[PDB]
Amino acid sequence: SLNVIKMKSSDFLEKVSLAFHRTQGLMIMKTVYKGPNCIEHNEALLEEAKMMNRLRHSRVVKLLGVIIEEGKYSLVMEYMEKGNLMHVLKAEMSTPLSVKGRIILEIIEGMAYLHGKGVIHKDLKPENILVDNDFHIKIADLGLASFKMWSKLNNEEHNELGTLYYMAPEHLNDVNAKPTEKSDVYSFAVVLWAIFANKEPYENAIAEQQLIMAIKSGNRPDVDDITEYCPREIISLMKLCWEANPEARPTFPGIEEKFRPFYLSQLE
Amino acid sequence: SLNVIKMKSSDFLESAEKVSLAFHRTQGLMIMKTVYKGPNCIEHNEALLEEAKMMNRLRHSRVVKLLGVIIEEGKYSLVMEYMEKGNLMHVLKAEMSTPLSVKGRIILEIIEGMAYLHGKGVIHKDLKPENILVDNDFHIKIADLGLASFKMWSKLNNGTLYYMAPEHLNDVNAKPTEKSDVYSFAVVLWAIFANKEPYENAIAEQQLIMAIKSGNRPDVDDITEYCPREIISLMKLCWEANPEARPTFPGIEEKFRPFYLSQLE
Ligand SMILES: CC(C)(C)C(=O)N1C[C@@H]2C[C@H]1c1ccccc1O2
Ligand SMILES: CC(C)(C)C(=O)N1C[C@@H]2C[C@H]1c1ccccc1O2
Repeated sequence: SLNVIKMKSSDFLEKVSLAFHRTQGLMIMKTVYKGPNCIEHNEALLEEAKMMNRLRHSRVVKLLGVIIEEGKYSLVMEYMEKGNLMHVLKAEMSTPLSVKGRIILEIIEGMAYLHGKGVIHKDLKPENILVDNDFHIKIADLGLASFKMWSKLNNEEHNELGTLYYMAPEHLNDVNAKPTEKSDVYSFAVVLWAIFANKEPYENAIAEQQLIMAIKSGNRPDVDDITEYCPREIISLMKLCWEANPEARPTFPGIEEKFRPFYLSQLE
Repeated sequence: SLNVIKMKSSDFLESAEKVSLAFHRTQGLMIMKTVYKGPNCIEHNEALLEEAKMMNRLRHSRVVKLLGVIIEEGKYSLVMEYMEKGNLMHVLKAEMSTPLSVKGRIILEIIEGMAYLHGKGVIHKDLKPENILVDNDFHIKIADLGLASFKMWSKLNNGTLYYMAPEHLNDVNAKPTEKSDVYSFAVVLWAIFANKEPYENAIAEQQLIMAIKSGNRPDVDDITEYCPREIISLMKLCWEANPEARPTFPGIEEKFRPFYLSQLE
């Protein structure tokens, strides 16, 4: 029941790709490695897929299974029709405030679950917030930031196969700094901004070193760039969550206790 | 935040009605369940505080939050959040009939809440409509008002068998499981659509007890309003005699959530 479903390539009728399972239906296959086989790390890879399978929550992307074969390594996850959050925000159909409120709440719920399971995301951004046809979201880890062996497998010498806007300032120009829960909270602040801006931040930045050094100095996404009606409470929340000092930023349970009654009274 | 807030009676401005409504000076409207009042007796306080610490761990939108605890000379109280519309049965028996879309959401919220508690190693043991509180916007939270999970407060404090699984009827020594709560959820499912307590409110006599043990269940034909086929199958599945036949709440949620979205809302 709770075990990892080991899948085979032969289960699929027919590198992130859409894939149809013979009984079970339409799925998404992220093929991590294709090349010469090495069975030495298969035990560790499978154990990481077991860890992936344990993280079950309505706002977290479920691993439906894993293909571990001679030379091919793939993760199989559920289909999300509308794609990532930024694709939805940049679309010609404008997403209403009530849905945006629910999205934010769902992101908080999902991040609160993961932190409760001892999982720091390290790489929360609109690209990792997938959206289904009914505008409900699920948090993903598409670049395998939380999963060392699959991440090493992806960047392997024989394998025949990022955005700094949401990264907390403590991690900009500092590879040694160990990510915390508050690292993801910073990212959530900029995602909050993006949701109401309907765009990526820092458009007026001319160079990368300019931007990096500006963010480290205290510079943040422009609140005056928000053309839509964003509430005062949400502007306070993002301002709180993007504080320079990580101790000043709240926890996701902290965010949820404030935001949920606001969503109920105002947004829905 | 994160630790049990030891509160004082002096933090409350008044306490209008032992469950009573109470206003905190800095934190607004709350509910005070005063468990014991009278002569003070230490040698439970260490254990009582530790149990209140266990209560404090359980944070979830569909679970009643313990906002704090009063442990004073003679007075012992649990302080929890206010749910305006009262328990689920009060809402179901009200003159305004609750629509199917809200009932679907209630069921989903009950599942979410129960799934959280099982995930935290907490068997309820006493799930029923009296322990399902309802806010002004018809969202629910699961409660443990009889203190079934908290032995010392329950002993400090000191009868519906309609939601109790047959394995517990006439076997008080039997250790509860997750499937015990799933049985209870089945009868709650029945109650939600029946709009009443099951078995014609008959006294929980040996005839009834032994009938339930033998296979007897709440009458599905007593549901006069429209209940979907899926929900009738679910309650029938969840009240199976054999606990191994009954699903898990995660099992229920995986099937029920898409059903709620397509059909019920
Ligand atoms: C399959 C894939 C790696 C893409 C994923 O997104 N997840 C697997 C589990 C659950 C979900 C997930 C999200 C975020 C962090 C870890 C994590 O781990
Ligand atoms: C305060 C009171 C005892 C009435 C309660 O309902 N709960 C405290 C925690 C959270 C919530 C709760 C619900 C169900 C089981 C345990 C439990 O424990």
